[PDB]
Order: sequence, then structure tokens, then C-alpha cells
Amino acid sequence: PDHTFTIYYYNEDLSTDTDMGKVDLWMWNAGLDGSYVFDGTYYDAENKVTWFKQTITVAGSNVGKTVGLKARYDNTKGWDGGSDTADRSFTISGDENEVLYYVDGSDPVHEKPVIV
Repeated sequence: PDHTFTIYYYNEDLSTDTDMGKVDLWMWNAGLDGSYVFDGTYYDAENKVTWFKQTITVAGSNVGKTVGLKARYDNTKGWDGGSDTADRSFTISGDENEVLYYVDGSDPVHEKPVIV
């Protein structure tokens, strides 16, 4: 059976009010391909910041595989709209409520980071 995880993304230079629908993830490997668009938000009451959110479904047999990805800032301009500063990656843990925290500028991680 399929596995769904949530991935949060933060970029201080972007806004979850105006840029919603234009910010996505370009992803590859583990069955993933192409664009994956954020369509929700998560308010981080601890850091008092707001994240982009989306859920992503992979095949069950892809749990444990490494995903390559990078954020893109304005997909109405393709790559020319800008992307993250480098290739990122993480491993699909297959946890019950798997959540990835992707701060622009680093690999996404399973534990919630500190933002100021």
C-alpha cells in the first residue's frame, strides 16, 4: 500500500500569502518526477513562522529510498523564476505521520528545526 508524507518548506524571501501556487519542489528518484506544488500552509507557533505545506504519495516499495529535490520560487517562470541554492535530498522514513522540514538552504530533515 502507498505511503504519504508531508513536507513543509520555509523561505524568508517568500510569502505564503502571495506566492501560493507558484512555489513548488522539483523532485526525482523513488518514483518521483517533475513538479510538486505547495497548496497549503502550516503555522509554526514555536518559531512563529509560516511554512508552505503539501502531501506527497510514493509507492510502499519506495520507503527507504533517497529522494532528490530542490525548491523553485516562481514556477510561472520555470527555473528562471529561481530555485534553491543547491541539490537537496532526504530518505523516506515511512513513519506513521512522516513530516519533512525543508528550510531553504539545506537538506530537508525529519525533525523540526529552529528558525529565528
